[PDB]
Formats: sequence, structure tokens, C-alpha cells
Amino acid sequence: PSDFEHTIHVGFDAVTGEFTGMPEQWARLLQTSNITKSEQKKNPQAVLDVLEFYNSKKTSNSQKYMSFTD
Amino acid sequence: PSDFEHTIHVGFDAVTGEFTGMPEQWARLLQTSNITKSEQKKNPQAVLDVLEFYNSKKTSNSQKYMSFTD
Amino acid sequence: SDEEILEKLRSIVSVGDPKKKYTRFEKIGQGASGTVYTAMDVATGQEVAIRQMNLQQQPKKELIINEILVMRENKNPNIVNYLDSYLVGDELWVVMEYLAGGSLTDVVTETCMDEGQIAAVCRECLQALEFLHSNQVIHRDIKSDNILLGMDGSVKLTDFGFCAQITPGTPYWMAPEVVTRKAYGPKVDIWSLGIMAIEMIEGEPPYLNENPLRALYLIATNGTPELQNPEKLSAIFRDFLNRCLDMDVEKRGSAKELLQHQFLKIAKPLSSLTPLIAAAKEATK
Amino acid sequence: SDEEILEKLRSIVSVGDPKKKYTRFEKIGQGASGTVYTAMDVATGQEVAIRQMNLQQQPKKELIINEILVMRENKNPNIVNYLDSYLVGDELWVVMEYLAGGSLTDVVTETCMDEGQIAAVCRECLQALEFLHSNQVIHRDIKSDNILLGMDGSVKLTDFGFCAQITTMVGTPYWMAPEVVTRKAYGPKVDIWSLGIMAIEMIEGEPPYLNENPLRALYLIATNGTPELQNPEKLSAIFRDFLNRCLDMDVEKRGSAKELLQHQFLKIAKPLSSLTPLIAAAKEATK
Repeated sequence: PSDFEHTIHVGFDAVTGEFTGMPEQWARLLQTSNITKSEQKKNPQAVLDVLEFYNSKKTSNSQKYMSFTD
Repeated sequence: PSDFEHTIHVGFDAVTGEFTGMPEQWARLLQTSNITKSEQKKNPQAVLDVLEFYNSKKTSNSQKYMSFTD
Repeated sequence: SDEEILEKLRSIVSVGDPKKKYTRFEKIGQGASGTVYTAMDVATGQEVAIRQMNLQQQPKKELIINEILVMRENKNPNIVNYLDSYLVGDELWVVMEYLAGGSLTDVVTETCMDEGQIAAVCRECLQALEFLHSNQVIHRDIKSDNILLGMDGSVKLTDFGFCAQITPGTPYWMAPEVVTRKAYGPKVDIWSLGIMAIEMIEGEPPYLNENPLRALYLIATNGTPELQNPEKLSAIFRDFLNRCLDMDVEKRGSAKELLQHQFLKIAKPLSSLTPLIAAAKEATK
Repeated sequence: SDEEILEKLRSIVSVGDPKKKYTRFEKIGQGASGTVYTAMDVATGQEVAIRQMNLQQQPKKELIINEILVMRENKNPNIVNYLDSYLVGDELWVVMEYLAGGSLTDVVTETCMDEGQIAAVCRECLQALEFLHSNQVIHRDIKSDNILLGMDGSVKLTDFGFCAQITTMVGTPYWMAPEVVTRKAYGPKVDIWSLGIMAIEMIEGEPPYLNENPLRALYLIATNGTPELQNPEKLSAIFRDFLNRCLDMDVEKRGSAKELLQHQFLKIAKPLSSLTPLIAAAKEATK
């Protein structure tokens, strides 16, 4: 598991109902959270979007400031 | 700005003529790629570069827009 | 512009010795945001909250200055307002209103609110949101922990910025477009309000018995949570909850529009909350 | 900042309504990119393409706007040019040149092009690339499908941006260069490579790697570089030299558009009109 460095982009195989190139953490949170295969197949983007939001909600810090519109 | 991509490290074992730490979908792809064992040992890095390129094209919803030089 | 920031403040900070203008100081908490005290305005009797900031040794500051510039020119009875600011030595003092009493949170868990009571606080919250929005402000954290209740039953919205942070789990209140990292607007507060209304009637948060990720997933796809007995609620209330919890952002009711909603007309007097607030303050500590 | 998006537009959009300056509208395609029709300029009779897009419901708007800023100050005869842009109600109408005829692709599969003919199309494509590269644009998709042919034999390059689509993504990208297919950093010379591949396609009557597995073909491009020609013997020494300058794996040794315009191969070209009977026979075999 060593030598050549590469980047892999996450994918979702609609026929097999499974994400591909999923980083270890994400794969772990997914099966333990009980997000079913059918739900994943139903809206894979949302599932990835929610995984993102989740693991980002560990970085940003509590210090909240005013938020404005566009 | 794909927060949906991550760095991975894959190696190649010249003795068995097999990649190590190969993403499962990349392994399945290589299996029916028709790329021979010899060809794989002759240029392992090219095999992985090619799989990464395939992955990046398969998982992007890239509409084409005008691209410029650096 | 570490010297320019000190110049801008001078054009905003007010004159006077806060140590003279305020009395009966009382240390409430202390942290990275500075030291906070509750106090009273000697002249008017107005009870306040004073945040004494480390200044020089404190992160980004012209954002804090930006809030001051925004809130000092706008006031509303339904939000913790900015009163004054001072410069005492190497520090910055920000004075905000301080409402005594408790949190809607404590009132939700220890007692049982009725549709009349829920409708009353929703109107007050809608007024605050309509006001904050017209000022290009997105709260983003509308929930039972951020609405203050005076023993009066009066209602104030807090924690919508740095200056108005709570003086002293899962995003259950966040909208679908937020949990899915989409571009969002003011209406995410309408969504949060709906969730809050639901919490009040249930006397409990949305996704208590659910894993975090799954809850986020449910919010992103199902939208509104499940009520233990949707039938009990009335038609005007459910209609209200539906205008608030519509996933299609633009079909979702806005604050202004929602003021005109029939559900509020059924509102009881805020004074109707006094015994609930009182009863709630007995337990928790 | 969907507020400035309109400021930019109204500062480059043209005054007047397309329903007046253009006529004989006839719908072509229909998709997310918009609704494209084939109209004519009332005054000059210039044949054009109108892409009636979905305004506020169109993703990257600052990109399209930037495309129009680049191609509005620069025109060339060997590319589909930008004519005008309008604001019809809520929409943004982009006006592009339109060329009747067919595509190099249909000519290639239906007929047998000779060296003089290939040389002619190569010169025109190279002129189009020299232009695009001078304005810092990399095409990335130089292939027969994207070269429009006038019944005239005239040549126009298309598909180098959003405002210039059809007015492939399955199988293998047989035209891409070794540095593209191995995801290395690349530049304008990837178009020179694709040009060399288009030339091989033209002389063989079909694109290379046709019976190859997508992954194996990619691996082959990355290592072998050039595809296996069917009848090398038949290619003249000048044409082979030309191909070799286009298909050098070493980017620095690979010729640029400007250098190749001076190549001897281009000098034995036949007039573009030599293509006419090929284009006709192709479009009659329907296409």
C-alpha cells in the first residue's frame, strides 16, 4: 500500500447500489449510520453531501459571527 | 473543488506482478482491461495513471466550457 | 491596519466612564470572547450585559466592528439589542441588553405548551426574523436555546452574531439546503422556526433517538420530522407548520408573509407563559 | 452576486430584438444547454445559430460571460465566431455563425481522402489553432466531429467552449495526448497531438483503437504513443514527417501550431474545393 501517489474521486454505481473510491472514514460512518442501500440509490448526491457536512462539522470553530445575505 | 476526492498510495510487486493497496473498483477494472501482466510490470505507473484518468472522467459531470493556459 | 482598527472604533465607541454609568456588576462567565458581567444602567435602571474584550489579543475585530455599525443603527424589541460600547485602557467594552428569566428550552422540557402559547412565541420570533432579514441578516441558529423568555413572557432572539452570543448533538434545526451544502438564504430561519414549533408541541427535540448522520440524511430527504400524534394538532397549526417546512425554498413561506397566517390569530397572551417559565426555573440549574 | 451578472451582460449585450434582425427560425437541438435554432440575418443574409438558453436556470453564468468577452474582440475564418448576444425578456440569446454542409467525420467514413485533401484540412485546422492558442485557449477536443465542413470545402473548428457546441463520451477518447491520458499537467500542444490523430483517422477512413478496450487503448497511448497504422508503406515521406512532428511523446519536441504551418506537407495540399464531391457523396449517403 505504499509506492505511487494518486487521487481517486468518489463515485456511485447505480446498478450495484454502492459508492466507489469512498475514503475509509466515510465508508465507516455510512454503514454504521444505517443509511440503507435503497436510500443511497434514491439520492446518492444527498448522501455524499451529508457525509461532507458531517465531517466538516468537526473543523470549523464555535466562534460565530454575523452572517449576511447576498 | 472536489471535497469528494482524496489522496491514495498504491504500489506494485514485481515478483507476483500485482498492485498493492489497489482500490477495489480499480482492481475490477484492471481485471477486464485486457492490459497484460507483462505490460503491467513493464509500466506500473502508466497503468495507475490511466486508471486515475478513467476515474476522473467517469465521475465528473463536466459540461464543457472554454479552458485557458497557465 | 492594527492602528486603523483602533481609529474606526473611536468613531463608534461612545463617551463616558462605563464604570460610572453602570453599577452592580456581576461576573457571569469568562472565555475567549472576553469577560462578561451583568450590570445596571445607573440613570435608567436598564439591566445589561457587558462583554469586556481582551482587545489586542483577540482574533478578527472589524467584523465585530461591522456588527456594531449594523446593530447600533437598528433596534427591535424582539432581539437582544446593542446599547453602547466603550474603550477602557487596553480593552473594548460592548454593552448589550440582558433579559432575566429562562430559556424556551427549559419551558419545553419541563412543561406542556398549548397551541395558544406556541402561536404567541412564533409571532414574536417572526417579528424578530422579519426585522433581522430586512437588515440582510441570517440568524442560522433559530432554536429553543436561542430565544430568551422574560418572567414577563416577553420574547427575545439572541445568538445571531458575536456581540449577542449566549451570555453563559445533531443540527436538528437546520434546513435541507444547509445540511446538503447548498446556497441558502433567509428562509432557512423559517425552516428552523418550524422545527422549533414542532419541538414545543412535542416538548422535545426532533431527532433524539437517531444517529447524527442518519438525522442529517432524513432532513435532506424527508424534510419535516415525524410527530407522535399529528392528529391532535389543529388544521391551522399544521397548515402553519407546512408553510414553514416546505423543502422547495421558494414555495416556503417568508417571515413577512407568515405574519398574516391564521395560526397566530389564535395566540394567547405572553403573560400566559409566566407559570410555565416559573415552573421550569424550579427544576433545572 | 447575481446582481453584477446582469451589469456585465447589459454592458456587452446588443441593442435590438432578435425577432427583427433575424428570421426563418428553425429549431435544431433541445437540452439543458438551451434551445438552438437556425436563423438568418435579414440584412446581410448571413446564416446563423441562436442558442435560446434558460437564463436564471443556467449553472455557470460568469463563465459564459467571460467566453463572450474573449471571442467578441477576436474573430477568425476557421472557427465558429461569436456574432451577437441579446436579452429577450429574461433570457440571454447568443448568436453564433452557422455553417451548412456536414462534418469531416461523415466525409471520412463515407469516402477516401488523399494526401492533398488531408493537407488542406490540416492547414486550415492549424490556422484555427494558431489563433486559439494566441488567445490562450486550449481546444482539448480536436477530432473529426468538431470540424464543420461547408459544401464549399471551407473549414471551421467548433466545440472549443460553451458558446460553440453542436449548432464519443463513451468508448475511448482516441484523440487525447499521452500527457492528458496520464493526468499530467498539459498545454496547447495537446491540440497538435489530436490534429495528428485526426490526420491518421482521415487517411485510414476510421478512428484508431476502434476494437480496443477503453482502458487498454489509454494504456497504449500512454506508452506506445502512436497507434498502429494499417498501411505505413503508402504514406509519403513528407506526410510521415508531418505526423511524426505532431505525435512526439516529448512535449518540448512536439511542434506547435506556428511551426507546423510552415511544414512541407501542407505545401502539397489540394484546393479546399477538392472536398466538395466528397462532402456531397457523404451527405447523400445521408448525414
